[PDB]
Amino acid sequence: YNNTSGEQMLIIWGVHHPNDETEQRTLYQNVGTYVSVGTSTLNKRSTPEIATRPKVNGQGGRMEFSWTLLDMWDTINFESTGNLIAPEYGFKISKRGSSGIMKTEGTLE
Amino acid sequence: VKHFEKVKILPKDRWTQHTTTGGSRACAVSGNPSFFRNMVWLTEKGSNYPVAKGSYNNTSGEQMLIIWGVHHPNDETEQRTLYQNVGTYVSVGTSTLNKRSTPEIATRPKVNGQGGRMEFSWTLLDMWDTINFESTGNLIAPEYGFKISKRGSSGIMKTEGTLE
Ligand SMILES: *[C@@H]1O[C@H](CO)[C@@H](O[C@@H]2O[C@H](CO)[C@@H](O)[C@H](O)[C@H]2NC(C)=O)[C@H](O)[C@H]1NC(C)=O
Ligand SMILES: *[C@@H]1O[C@H](CO)[C@@H](O)[C@H](O)[C@H]1NC(C)=O
Repeated sequence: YNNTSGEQMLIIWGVHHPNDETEQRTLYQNVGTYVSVGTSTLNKRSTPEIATRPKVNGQGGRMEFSWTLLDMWDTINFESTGNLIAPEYGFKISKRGSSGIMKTEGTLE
Repeated sequence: VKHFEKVKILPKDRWTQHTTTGGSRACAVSGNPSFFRNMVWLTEKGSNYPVAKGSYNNTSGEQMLIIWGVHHPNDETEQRTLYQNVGTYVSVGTSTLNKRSTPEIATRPKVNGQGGRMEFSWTLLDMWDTINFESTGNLIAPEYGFKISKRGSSGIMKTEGTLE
C-alpha cells in the first residue's frame, strides 16, 4: 500500500502462534513459515512460535500484534508464507492536538 | 521484596526422562565440578533425547519468581554429545508469557576456558497461572522458584564492607 491519504496512517498487523504442528499444518498447510512487513523506516521478520501454553479463552494458541505509523507517500509491504493476520484497514490522522486517556469506570453526563 | 520462600515446583527425581547429573569445570568447588543448586541441566538417556515437558500451577497464595536458562554450545560435537539432536529449541509459556529460543552454536573466546555460554530469562508467575516447559534440547530448568513472603520497602545497598 502506497500512502496517498495526506497524513500519517497508523497500521496494525498480526502473527499466529499455534499450540501444535497439527494446527500449523491444518491451517497453513506447511511449516517454516514467516511473516514479513516493511516500510521505508521499517523491516521486520517474524517466525511463528508453536508451543504448548495454558488455555486462555479456551486457547493455547495466541496472536502477537504489531503496529507502525506510516508516513505520507511511503509504501508498506506485506509478505508471508503463513500465520499472517493482515490489516484490512489502517487509520489516517484527521485531527491532532492536546488530548489524553483518562482511566475511569464512570460514564458521561 | 523483604522475604522469600523457596518452593520446589519441578523436583529432580520426578523427572524421569533425562540425566540430570551434569555440571562442569567452571562451577568446580576446590577442584570438584558442580552446578547451580537451584537448577537442573537436562541431558539425554541412551541415544534418546525425548520430549521434555513440564508444568506448574501455582497454589502458593503469593506470587513466584521463576528462572530458566538455555545452553549455547561452542561446537557442533559439543551439542551432539549432550542433546543428541541438532536444530533444538527451548519453549516456555504462561498466560501472559510466551517465549521460544533457538540455541546458538559458534566458536567464542575463552572466559574461564569456555566457548559454551548460558542465557537466563525469568518471569513472575501470578496467582493460579500455569507455567509450561517444552524442549528438544538445551534447556536449563528450575528445580524451585521463589514465593515472596514479605512484601515491603527495601533497597539493595552497594557496599564492600560488612554487617556489625
Ligand atoms: C507512491 O505513490 C505516490 C503517488 O501515487 C508517488 O508520488 C509520486 O512519485 C512520482 C515518481 O517519483 C513523481 O513523479 C510524482 O511527482 C510523485 N507525486 C507526489 C504527489 O509525491 C510516490 O513516489 C510513490 N512511492 C514511491 C516509493 O515511489
Ligand atoms: C490451579 O489450581 C487452582 C485451584 O483451584 C485452580 O483454580 C486453577 O484453575 C488451576 N489451574 C489449572 C491448570 O486449571
